[PDB]
Amino acid sequence: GGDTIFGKIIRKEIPAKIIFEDDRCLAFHDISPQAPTHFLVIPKKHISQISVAEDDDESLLGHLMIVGKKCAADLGLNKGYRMVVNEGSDGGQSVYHVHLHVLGGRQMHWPPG
Amino acid sequence: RPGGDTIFGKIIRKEIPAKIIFEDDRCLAFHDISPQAPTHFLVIPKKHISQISVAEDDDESLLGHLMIVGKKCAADLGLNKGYRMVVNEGSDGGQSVYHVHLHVLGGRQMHWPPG
Ligand SMILES: Nc1ncnc2c1ncn2[C@@H]1O[C@H](COP(=O)(O)O)[C@@H](O)[C@H]1O
Repeated sequence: GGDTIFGKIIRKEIPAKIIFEDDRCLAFHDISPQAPTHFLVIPKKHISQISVAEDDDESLLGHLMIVGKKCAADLGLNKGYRMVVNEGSDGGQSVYHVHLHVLGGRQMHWPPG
Repeated sequence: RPGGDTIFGKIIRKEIPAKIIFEDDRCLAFHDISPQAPTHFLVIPKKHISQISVAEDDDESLLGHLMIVGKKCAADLGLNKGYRMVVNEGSDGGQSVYHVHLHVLGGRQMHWPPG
């Protein structure tokens, strides 16, 4: 699970509002939401950042997106949404555990930050 | 047609020009014509999928491949300080081209919220 706050969430050591879980990922609402709906999908495998993801992780990363789109549908995001992965300082990555943001429930703007 | 009817299908089939960064049997990476950061490119599947909301379960590996190719291209382009990957879905996402694609933006500080 790794040595970050997302590791603690995966291990159930600290609370989060969990939307979905399977054997390889977890989806939960962001504690600092930037839209009326704002959740994260994260792998249980501790990949610190997308830049170090291995080729073998390919389908796992895609799994985050499929889970993300399924959760968005369940949460009634029928007008759309934005998915985001942040890498490093320029990317504004807040936690060094790969996470896919899903934001919706309002018009998302351009540029995306 | 392989690649679909959108402008991105035409790019895939070399019918309209693009500044291509990477190409394989599954995907294509090329620079965005309206960049929102000093470096701003797209990674798209060669298979037409209109939007992420209609992607099939068995599209998992392909979607992941877009991300892996995205991060490799970013490294090759020297985005060592980081970058942001984005998918715009539907009206609230601001989607304008209905062929699934991953934006990769870098070369400046990205801000929060992401739009
Ligand atoms: N012919 C083209 N070549 C490269 N990028 C394009 C082209 N046409 C549109 N785009 C970009 O594709 C994106 C489509 O918007 P969206 O669907 O919200 O991602 C925008 O960033 C456009 O600038």
